[PDB]
Amino acid sequence: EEQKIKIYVTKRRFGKLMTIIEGFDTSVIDLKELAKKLKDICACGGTVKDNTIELQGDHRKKVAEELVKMGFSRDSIEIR
Amino acid sequence: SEKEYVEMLDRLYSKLPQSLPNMIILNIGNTTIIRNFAEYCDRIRREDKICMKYLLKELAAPGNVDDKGELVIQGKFSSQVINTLMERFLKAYVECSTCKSLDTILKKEKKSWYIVCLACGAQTPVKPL
Amino acid sequence: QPEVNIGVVGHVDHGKTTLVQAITGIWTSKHSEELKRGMTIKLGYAETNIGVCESCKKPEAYVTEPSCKSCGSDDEPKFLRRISFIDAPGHEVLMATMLSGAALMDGAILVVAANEPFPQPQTREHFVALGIIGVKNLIIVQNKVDVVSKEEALSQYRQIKQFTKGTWAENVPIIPVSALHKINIDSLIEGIEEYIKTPYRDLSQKPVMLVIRSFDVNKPGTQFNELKGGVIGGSIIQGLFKVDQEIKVLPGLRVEKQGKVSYEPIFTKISSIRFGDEEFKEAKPGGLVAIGTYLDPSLTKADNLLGSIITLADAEVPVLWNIRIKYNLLERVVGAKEMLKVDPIRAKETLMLSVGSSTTLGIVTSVKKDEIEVELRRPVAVWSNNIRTVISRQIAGRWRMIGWGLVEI
RNA sequence: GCGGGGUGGAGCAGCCUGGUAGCUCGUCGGGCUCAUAACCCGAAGAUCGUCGGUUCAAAUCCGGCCCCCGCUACCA
Ligand SMILES: Nc1nc2c(ncn2[C@@H]2O[C@H](COP(=O)(O)OP(=O)(O)NP(=O)(O)O)[C@@H](O)[C@H]2O)c(=O)[nH]1
Ligand SMILES: [Mg+2]
Repeated sequence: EEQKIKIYVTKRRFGKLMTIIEGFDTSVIDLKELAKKLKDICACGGTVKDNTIELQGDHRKKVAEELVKMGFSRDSIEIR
Repeated sequence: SEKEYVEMLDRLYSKLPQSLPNMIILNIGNTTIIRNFAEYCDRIRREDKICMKYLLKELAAPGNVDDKGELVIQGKFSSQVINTLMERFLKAYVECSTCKSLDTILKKEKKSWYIVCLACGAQTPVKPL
Repeated sequence: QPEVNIGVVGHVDHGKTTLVQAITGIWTSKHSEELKRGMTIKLGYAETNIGVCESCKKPEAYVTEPSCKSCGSDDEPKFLRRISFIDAPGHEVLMATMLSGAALMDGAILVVAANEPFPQPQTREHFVALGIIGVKNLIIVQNKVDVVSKEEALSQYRQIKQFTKGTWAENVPIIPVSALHKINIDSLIEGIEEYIKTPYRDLSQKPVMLVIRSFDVNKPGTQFNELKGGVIGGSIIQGLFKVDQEIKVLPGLRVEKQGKVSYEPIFTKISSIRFGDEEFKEAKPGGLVAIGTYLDPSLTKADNLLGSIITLADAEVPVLWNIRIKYNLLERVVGAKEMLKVDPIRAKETLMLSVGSSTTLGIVTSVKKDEIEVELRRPVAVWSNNIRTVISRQIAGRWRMIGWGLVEI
């Protein structure tokens, strides 16, 4: 395997700052379903924006931890 | 029961990964003769016809082997070039790719020959010729 | 055709496939290009001929080609049998296939690595799977001794000789090898020529077999005039198939009617029979075969009928949706780096039920002492009453072997 | 051996049609609002991979290597 990822804060609307998740292989990973799952973890709005997922608010640690729970390599994930 | 095993461990260890006799060469008119072409080949587990065929082909000269395992090349060639072409023979048909042992066999099948290491155990496929 | 099915269990990258390569020559390709950067991903396959130097000394007397003049001298070694292997993977997650694979084995060889901490996760996971399913004819092998201190490989032999104690493993011998330089393999052939004996199989029995691969032979571009048939790869266990018999595949393909689900049996004629690269007219247990069929190769491209079984057409076999398992648990989860103690089964839990070659998922409707009733996504054709099964749970994202039992009808 | 690509911190434009380096992630200043966002304007930052060639002028055109990526789709 070899799937890296970046998780960082991204400007958004009301609240403070959104959360951006990128780096998934879109041919293997369905971002729509991933986003739906992540939205339940964070209990916030979100969308698939191009090849990324954008979540409202700061949920960097939450998302990273959930991704590990889902079988993605701990070492492939970077929070910025 | 260790004896059986300890034994086994012994026998494998003794199978792991012999300079090469200097190939004596001379001249007599217009012939180059390898006094020990037989012994030489003998100690690299290779058939004389084979080293002969190869070595000859490269030389582009005729020749056969003594009734006393000697190579008579119908052409007077320089001791040196013989080696140069000989090592090349070793490289391509005797030396293992995996570890370079020179301690090998030479299989043959319909049209695929293989070098078979007695040390590492690997098979370098070679161009049957 | 090969007599018997020997499995090569063990942890990852200890070199299982490599040992198979020193014994047969064959590689498992490592394919899909992915396997080529990774490692064995499908069960690898390979066969070989074992003859013996009567006319000389053992273990070396244990030959591989009709040729004795390798040790002692010439007298064309006498042929004892032709065997087959099943290279599993080693990765903690390919557990579900290796399980599957065992269903075909008649015995095994545990490749431990000489230069890494003895009971490594998967090594154990496997071992206990072996003692659980029934594969009692075992040979442990100490692999990478070509990279260790002459002390190290003996002390490991100790930890091994000590693990192999309370457990069922009396004199499961331990033959240290060097899969890289093919050293000591002949004493391995002597082990496997002693301990992994070739089981009798009554032929008269119902023709029954497990499937673990299937391919579309057809090259990119072969014209329709010579589209070669669909091809089913797997192993026979009881009975014997012959060229031109009428056959069926179970549970077989499911239909779609607006969200409904419905599997049903596929019939065809054995177009052909092949072991290794050589064609035969019949086929009997031990080995993997491949069966040429007359069915649309679409139907068995990538490995579709994986976990399906083939039997006599017009034969009596149940295609269950719900099943009665009798059962037992391990006290630990030998397969996580962590040994956390097995929680008893709660109902409405999803568990992987590994039955035969198949790998199915199912939910728990009943929870008694050692009899639970399971509801399945994909049907299981239960060929016997003796149906061994293996039961797993998604512990931490990755699934894990936790306990077993017997199918019940 | 072919052919694609090295541009502010990251990820992409601009190059065959030579002189104007554009876009998105947060910063800073000023607006809008009763206020926060959003939106708006104004600001920081680039030897454009390197060693040179042609030109008035080279991110741009022609050659020299240095790492980066792919090549006509895989076997009872
Ligand atoms: N030094 C040494 N290296 C070995 C030995 N056996 C295997 N290796 C190395 O170990 C690597 C792993 O080989 P491989 O067979 O793919 O391991 P595997 O266990 O079969 N992979 P998988 O678990 O998925 O089947 C190879 O690169 C090989 O070079 C050995 O005895 N000595
Ligand atoms: Mg492998």
